[PDB]
Amino acid sequence: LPAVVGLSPGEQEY
Amino acid sequence: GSHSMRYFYTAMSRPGRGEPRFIAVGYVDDTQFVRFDSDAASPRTEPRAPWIEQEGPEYWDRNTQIFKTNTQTYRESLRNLRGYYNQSEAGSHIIQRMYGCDLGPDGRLLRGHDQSAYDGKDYIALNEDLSSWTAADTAAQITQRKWEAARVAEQLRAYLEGLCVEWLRRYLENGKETLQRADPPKTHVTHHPVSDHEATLRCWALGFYPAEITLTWQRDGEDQTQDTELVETRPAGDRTFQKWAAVVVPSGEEQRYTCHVQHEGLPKPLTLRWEP
Amino acid sequence: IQRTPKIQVYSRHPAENGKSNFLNCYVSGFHPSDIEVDLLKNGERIEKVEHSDLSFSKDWSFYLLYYTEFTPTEKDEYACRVNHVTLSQPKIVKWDRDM
Repeated sequence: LPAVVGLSPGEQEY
Repeated sequence: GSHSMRYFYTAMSRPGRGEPRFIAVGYVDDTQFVRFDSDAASPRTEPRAPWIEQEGPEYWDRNTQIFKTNTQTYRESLRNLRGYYNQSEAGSHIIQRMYGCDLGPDGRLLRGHDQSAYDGKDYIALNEDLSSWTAADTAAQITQRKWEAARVAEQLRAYLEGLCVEWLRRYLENGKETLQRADPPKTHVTHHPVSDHEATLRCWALGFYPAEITLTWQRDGEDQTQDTELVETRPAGDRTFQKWAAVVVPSGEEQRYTCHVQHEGLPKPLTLRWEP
Repeated sequence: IQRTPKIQVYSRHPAENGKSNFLNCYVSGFHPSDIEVDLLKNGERIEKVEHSDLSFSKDWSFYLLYYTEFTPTEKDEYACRVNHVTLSQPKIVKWDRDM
C-alpha cells in the first residue's frame, strides 16, 4: 500500500 | 529470506503536449504488483500480480485516490522545481521518487527509504534515521525547508515503520508460493572459437528468481574481474531472470577456467567448467 | 545529463527452430524515459508488441521490456530497433541466439 503524507495536497509539494 | 517493498513514481512534463504524466508502479522484491498511469483512458490502479487481485474494492479505490492526488501534486512540484532552477518553460523535466521498506529474514524492519531525483540526478533523500534530510543542492534545500516546516519526515517514518511493513508482510503471505520461493539458476558453459588460438567461454544462468546473482570466472582459482564481460541481468518475461559472463581464453587452456555461481536458490554455490 | 540505452535482444526460452517462444528486447540504463522500440522480422516492424510498465533502477535510469510471441526458424532474422534522444539515428541490434 502506498504512502499518504501532508497537511493537505499542498503540503505534499516539493 | 529478506524482502522489500518499493514504490517507483515517475512524473514527466511535456510542454505543448498536455499536462505532465504521472506513473506509479509497486514491487515486492523483483515482482511488480500494481500500476497507475495518468495517461490511461480511464486512470485507475490496476493489478499486475495474481496475489493482489484478492484485495477488495476499498483497496483499489484508496490506491486510486492516492495516485490521482499525487498526479496533481507532482504537476505542481514540477512547476516548483522548474522555478528553483530558473529553467525555461520550454523544456521537459522529470521527477522520480522511490520509497519503501526492507525486512530481514525475521520479518523485522531493517531500514526505510525515501529518495527523489530531478532529471536523473539525486535531489533529496530521507536519511536512514527517518528523521532528517539530505538535500543535493540549494534548490533541494528549499524543498527540505518546506518539508521540515510540514513535518513530512515524521509522517514518512510512521508509514515506513507501520503500514509499509504491515502491508508487505500481508503480501508476502498472500503471495507466499511465489514471493517466498527462490528459483535457482539453470547453468551451463558454452564455447565459441574466436580465432585459431583463442575461444570464448560463456557461463549462462537461466530461469532464476530473485534477480540477485553472482557469476564470476576464475583462472587457476583467481577471479578474472578485469577480463570478464558480464551482461546486465535481464528479465525473461515469466518472472525469472537471465545473465551470462564471458571470458576469452587461450585455446587449450579451457580447463584452467571455472565459472562460479551464487544465488539464494542454491544451497551450495556452483562451480562449472566447459564440458567438451 | 542524458543516458543512452543499453539494449539486449534475446528469447525467453532456448531457441528451437519451429517451436513458439517469446522475443525480448530489454532496454535499460537510459534517461530521459521517452524511447521508441520496435521488434523487426526480416527488417519489417512486428505489429502486436507489448511492453512492461515504466520503472527505474537505483541509479534512476529507466528500463523497459518489449516482447512478442515468435517462432524462430533457421533463416528468419530478428532485431530490435531503438530510438532515443541520445541517438543520432535508430540503433538496430540483431537477435543472436548465442547471446
